[PDB]
Amino acid sequence: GINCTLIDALLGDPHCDGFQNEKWDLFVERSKAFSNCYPYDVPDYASLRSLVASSGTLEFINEGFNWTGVTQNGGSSACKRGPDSGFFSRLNWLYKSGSTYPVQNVTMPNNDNSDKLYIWGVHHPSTDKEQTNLYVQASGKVTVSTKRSQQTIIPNVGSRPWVRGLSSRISIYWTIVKPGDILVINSNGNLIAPRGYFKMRTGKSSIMRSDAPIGT
Amino acid sequence: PNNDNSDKLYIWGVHHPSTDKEQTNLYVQASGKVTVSTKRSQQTIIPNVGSRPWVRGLSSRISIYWTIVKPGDILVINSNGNLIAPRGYFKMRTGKSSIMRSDAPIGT
Amino acid sequence: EVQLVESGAEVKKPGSSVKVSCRASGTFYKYAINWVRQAPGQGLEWMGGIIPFFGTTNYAQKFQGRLTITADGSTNTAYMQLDSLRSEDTAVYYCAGPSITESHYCLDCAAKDYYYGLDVWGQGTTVTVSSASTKGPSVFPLAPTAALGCLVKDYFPEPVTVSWNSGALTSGVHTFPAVLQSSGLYSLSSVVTVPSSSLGTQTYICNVNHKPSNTKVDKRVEP
Amino acid sequence: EVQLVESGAEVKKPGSSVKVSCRASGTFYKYAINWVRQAPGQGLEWMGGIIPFFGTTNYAQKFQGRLTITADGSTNTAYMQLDSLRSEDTAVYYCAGPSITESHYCLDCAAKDYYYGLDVWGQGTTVTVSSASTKGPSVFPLAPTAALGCLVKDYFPEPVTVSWNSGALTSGVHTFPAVLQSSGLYSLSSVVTVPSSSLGTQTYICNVNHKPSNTKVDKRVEP
Amino acid sequence: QSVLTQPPSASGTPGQSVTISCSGSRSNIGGNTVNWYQHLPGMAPKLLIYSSNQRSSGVPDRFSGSKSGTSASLAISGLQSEDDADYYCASWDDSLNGVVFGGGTKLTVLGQPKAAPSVTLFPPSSEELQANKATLVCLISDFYPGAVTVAWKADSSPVKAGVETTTPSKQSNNKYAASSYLSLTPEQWKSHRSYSCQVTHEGSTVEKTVAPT
Ligand SMILES: *[C@@H]1O[C@H](CO)[C@@H](O[C@@H]2O[C@H](CO)[C@@H](O[C@@H]3O[C@H](CO[C@H]4O[C@H](CO)[C@@H](O)[C@H](O)[C@@H]4O)[C@@H](O)[C@H](O[C@H]4O[C@H](CO)[C@@H](O)[C@H](O)[C@@H]4O)[C@@H]3O)[C@H](O)[C@H]2NC(C)=O)[C@H](O)[C@H]1NC(C)=O
Ligand SMILES: *[C@@H]1O[C@H](CO)[C@@H](O[C@@H]2O[C@H](CO)[C@@H](O[C@@H]3O[C@H](CO[C@H]4O[C@H](CO)[C@@H](O)[C@H](O)[C@@H]4O)[C@@H](O)[C@H](O[C@H]4O[C@H](CO)[C@@H](O)[C@H](O)[C@@H]4O)[C@@H]3O)[C@H](O)[C@H]2NC(C)=O)[C@H](O)[C@H]1NC(C)=O
Ligand SMILES: *[C@@H]1O[C@H](CO)[C@@H](O)[C@H](O)[C@H]1NC(C)=O
Repeated sequence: GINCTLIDALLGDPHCDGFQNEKWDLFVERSKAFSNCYPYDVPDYASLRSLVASSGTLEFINEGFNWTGVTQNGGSSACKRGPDSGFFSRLNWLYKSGSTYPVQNVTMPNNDNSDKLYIWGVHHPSTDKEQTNLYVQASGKVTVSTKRSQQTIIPNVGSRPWVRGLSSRISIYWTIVKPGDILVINSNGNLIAPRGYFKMRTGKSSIMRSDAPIGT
Repeated sequence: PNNDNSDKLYIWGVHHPSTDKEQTNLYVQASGKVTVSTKRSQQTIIPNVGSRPWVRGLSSRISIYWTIVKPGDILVINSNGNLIAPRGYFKMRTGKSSIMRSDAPIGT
Repeated sequence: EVQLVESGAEVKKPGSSVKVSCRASGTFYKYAINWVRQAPGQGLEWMGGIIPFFGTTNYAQKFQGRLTITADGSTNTAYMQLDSLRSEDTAVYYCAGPSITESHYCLDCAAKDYYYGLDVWGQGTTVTVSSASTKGPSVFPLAPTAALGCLVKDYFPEPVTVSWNSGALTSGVHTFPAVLQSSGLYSLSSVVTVPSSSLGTQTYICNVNHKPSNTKVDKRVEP
Repeated sequence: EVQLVESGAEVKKPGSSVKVSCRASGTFYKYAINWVRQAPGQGLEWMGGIIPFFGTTNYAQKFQGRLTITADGSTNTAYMQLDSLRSEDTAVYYCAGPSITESHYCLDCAAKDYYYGLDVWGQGTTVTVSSASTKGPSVFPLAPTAALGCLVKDYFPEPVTVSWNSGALTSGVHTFPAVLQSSGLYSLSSVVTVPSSSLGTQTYICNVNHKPSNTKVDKRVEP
Repeated sequence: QSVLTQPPSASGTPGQSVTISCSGSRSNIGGNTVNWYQHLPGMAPKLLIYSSNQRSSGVPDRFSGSKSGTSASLAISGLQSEDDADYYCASWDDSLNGVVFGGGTKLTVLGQPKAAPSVTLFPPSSEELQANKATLVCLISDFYPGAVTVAWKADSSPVKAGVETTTPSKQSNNKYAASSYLSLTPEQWKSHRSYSCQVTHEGSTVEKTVAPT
């Protein structure tokens, strides 16, 4: 993993772009790894890192979500791509177009032989001005749901400690959609959208923390 | 800021009024919120209004939460109401310490 | 692509306040909209800018407290308000912005990252700060290749604009820089040179416009 | 520290409603603000109290339904409203509160825990309930140690207040309890005793005040 | 006293190259990109260069900008008559927290052919004669150098009273224009048999004449 934790290679922190679509039997996390994108947190981080690690692959499949009346590909100064602003490669920062952020209501059927892992997020602004500047509505909400599960997250506004310049945060969540099942995403603000899904696999794959060098 | 050699344990709380009158009498805002955060963690709690069973006279409740701030890390507390604030921190230590439930008397 | 159109020329008493509008012909909200003036005989002076998306303002310190730059997202309009007008504020006020587009926008950079070279300008609004009364012009025809024209006499303040056949006639047109009489009033003339044979038929109408006194006058020119 | 100032004297027809204000000179919201009246010839009667912090009211049952005690936090003011005035409501109405402070306040005790001995009082507001018309007074000088004064004649209702040199002169002042003529009207007099040598210079002006008819009159007294 | 400093003037004949310098400091040019503008006043400025050294769209390649340290240059090689205009540099200033402009440089393109003035004279109209006022209009255009003296004649008798004359001023096509207005009583206009407008340009007099009939 060199400079990258598994979760950072998952989200697509720019310095981790080399790990796109990689497979592993054992993923080695080094103590010198560092994050260098939007400051984020993962509720049950341990569980997300576990299930990805156990899956053994970062194989990603793009999908087109029917986003309507919002702008895509928002970037941040905390996550540069060279000299200009950037963002996590596998996530899609959505914001207002013109002066409205209409409600989003999209679907994605799993019609495939295998399970899909969707990674998505929710944006926590530092101020109400920031909240309304980006999403027009004063109070966002994100709802991601299958037929047998739902997660609705309310974004929380307020200051956190400066990290790479920002008081704001993104919270990462996940959703597994089984074959025959159907993903629906509902939001009127603060949605950090998935650009597709990760393949899920089962087998002997894991992850380990070590600074031992690798040998032939 | 934690500028110290050791971890800090912060205990804080959130107040759940029994009525909207109580809510606005104390905090002026109709809806409180409390956010406590370090660099790698946040907890935002929304207070909930409504009646609970009488306990020592009150229908109200306080909910207790915790936050550990590591050396180099920094605590920030954000609130527009219902915050039960910490007055400082508890030292954290590691060792052989534990706790036990018993009514056996203590002997010499 | 986008064009900016500013509001009409005004005249103000000293002490009073003025508000000029800037209307884009398309969405023009993501980058810094700038206000820049030019007083008679001076170079360009930057007043300040707004970034409509965030509502963020930057003002030249010289104007802090009396300059307010404002924007409304639904009607694609930016406004500039300048209070406590002195005569030094007599100037042409331009609004301008960049034409850049970006597939990946930055939602949290510094203000200055949203300022780019100004390649789309409004036409400019003449604000004249004076105690004198406003007077509209009297329009008279100047009958006659051959040369025909309009006389725009006794008005205040500048400016005045003269088109022909509702903008249709453009070749041969020469409007002249005005005169400053002793009486404080202005006057100007606009001339069209045409073939002398097409005098007997084709119709010439000058469209004389003077916004500070709200005076539109169309005048017909025949031999 | 804090002082309470009540609104001015009023006169009301029976049946009508009255609202007296109490303005603190500082924050005075955490403890019970009390209203207490005194009708002619009666002892003090407690009307009720509010605790501005919680907005909590307690009323004497005798007034339930026509007594409303109210408070506004931003302007540090408490109000008392009494409806359906009978003549028994003719009285002086005081507002009063305690001066206690507490490093640790209780956010949920019983009302009575917020009531303490009243050691800060307003000056009192005379409300007089009558059918008679209001009449302002006629002020005449009473020219002259030596004794000089003002005559305040033919007015209704009580009270009237007389200061000297805008409050400056205080020693020697004796205002007299009024008279009740057969005509229903009142009259009073205020006298200042001064050295008889400083008559030729220093100026005496009586400030006669009668709020129920909104009549301020300043009168100059010379020999 | 602008924050950026340009020389106030520059000149050249058609074909030469001129260099317009802009002198700033750490807080502006030494830390920010420089833009250049062109301005032919009364009409709005136009962007020429962005990012210190990029030609904006439709800008001929003979325009070029560059920057080094705390100064910037605009170079116009192969000068042309259309380039006679005002030039401004601008940049962000990190201490001012806003944009600053240079004081401008007026570029004059020299070596135009000497051209005589076209004069067109008009009499008082129907309406104006009716309103008890009389105005003669003398319209002077397309000359160079931009300096003319105007003398008004009544039949043959010179008249100095009631004359207003605008100072010359560059047209689009680089030659100058000017006007002169002789105001009268209508009685003065119907009395003489004709009036005249003499215009002197480079020791050479061009006149036109108008009459009541
Ligand atoms: C709610 O409360 C929080 C906590 O106080 C506030 O958060 C602070 O916000 C300020 C900005 O307003 C932050 O200030 C910035 O600090 C940067 C990092 O500090 C480094 O350097 C300092 C001092 O030498 C060290 O002590 C520290 O460890 C770091 O190494 C500075 O680099 C920034 O300076 C830059 O910006 C300033 C202008 O602000 C420029 O003038 C400078 O040129 C420079 O470019 C900057 O000052 C601060 O770090 C925040 N603290 C925390 C803990 O988050 C929120 O602002 C507040 N929220 C609201 C809305 O009120
Ligand atoms: C929503 O619904 C809840 C549940 O009903 C309401 O909660 C009740 O609120 C009342 C007050 O309004 C509480 O009443 C108090 O009960 C006390 C404890 O009860 C003891 O004694 C009783 C009877 O003998 C025993 O059965 C019981 O087990 C206890 O041992 C009483 O001591 C109190 O009496 C005191 O106050 C009254 C005035 O109310 C005085 O007159 C008395 O002198 C005395 O000082 C008191 O009556 C009741 O306990 C609550 N129940 C529960 C389950 O919480 C909420 O009020 C309601 N919310 C709203 C806003 O509508
Ligand atoms: C990892 O991080 C350090 C600091 O950025 C850097 O110097 C090094 O090149 C990185 N290693 C690799 C192999 O990318």
